[PDB]
Amino acid sequence: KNPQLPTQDELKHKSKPAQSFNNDVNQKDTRATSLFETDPSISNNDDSGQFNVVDSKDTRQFVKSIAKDAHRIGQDNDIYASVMIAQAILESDSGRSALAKSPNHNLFGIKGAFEGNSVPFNTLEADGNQLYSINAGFRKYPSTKESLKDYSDLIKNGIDGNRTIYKPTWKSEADSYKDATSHLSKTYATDPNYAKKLNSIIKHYQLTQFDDERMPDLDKYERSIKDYDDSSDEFKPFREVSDSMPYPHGQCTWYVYNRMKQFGTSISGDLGDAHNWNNRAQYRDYQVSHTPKRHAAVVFEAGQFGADQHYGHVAFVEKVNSDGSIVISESNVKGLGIISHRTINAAAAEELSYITGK
Ligand code: NA
Ligand code: NA
Repeated sequence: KNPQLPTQDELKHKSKPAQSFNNDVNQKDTRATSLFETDPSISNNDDSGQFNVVDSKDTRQFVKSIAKDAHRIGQDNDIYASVMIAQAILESDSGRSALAKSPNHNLFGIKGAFEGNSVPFNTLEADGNQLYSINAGFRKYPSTKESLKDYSDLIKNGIDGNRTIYKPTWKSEADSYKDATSHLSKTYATDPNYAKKLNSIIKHYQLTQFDDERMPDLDKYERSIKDYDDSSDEFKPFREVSDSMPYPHGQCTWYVYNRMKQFGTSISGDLGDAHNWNNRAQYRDYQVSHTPKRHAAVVFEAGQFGADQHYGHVAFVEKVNSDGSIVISESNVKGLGIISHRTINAAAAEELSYITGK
């Protein structure tokens, strides 16, 4: 009966992830968690692939806001500060989630209540590649001080009927941080890529530098972060541009809105679920046609070519090939919080709708 996972009552009322906000589903009850892209490096084998974090200045500053407290908490309570900081980054989307800022202050996505205080949120889950959402109560803290403390208490004390559920993440039980992240794989979240995501965060943000006895100087922290080789990629790397949130974080709709902004073009926040984008955009004075076009939003009608039967799908056109096929980028089709890409053949591409942003 692990409280961090979906309960029987939560699963009966499960929903498909919302792609748009309305009067019922809003920003105050929708989480934000870190997004990841597939590592462009050719892996040694079919199972050794990694994920790349979406690099960000918010993440760097979020690390500095808690690296000191995570370091001290780590040494005292036998916890990898790196794992703790990575989980904070992942679960709160580098501090940007409504669950992580005032007045909730829950940085680790811990469910339940704290000192009798709680806050309901829609939270994304996965059964392999089958994505769903559940509405659950999350611990509401007076500040981030009690959140960091409560995380350490969870790892050390565990749960009812399994007090040592997180004992294998303890520094004395796990030879390295990778042993610890692999045990969080099925005890903390349903996301089947949880460990690989944490490892990606730890590596890129050099979080092991906070695992040792003496903590380093935070003024030289940004100097240690090494960039990914992005010089031989075909397209501009993804980056979260805006602060505003017109669509639920990470969904296909949100991804296209943000990706379009990187190229200085916008699309409104009132287009609703993906399949309604083409007809609504057309009404709202956007150029919309069946001709494939570079950097346009590409819409799939409900149920079209495997797209979601109710919501359809929306993606961003990275390239229009000379043979008429298109290269698109999108989110949450390959897995939870995963940005992926593919090629749509010419005959299929000519049947989709392309929205030129303003
Ligand atoms: Na439509
Ligand atoms: Na499809």
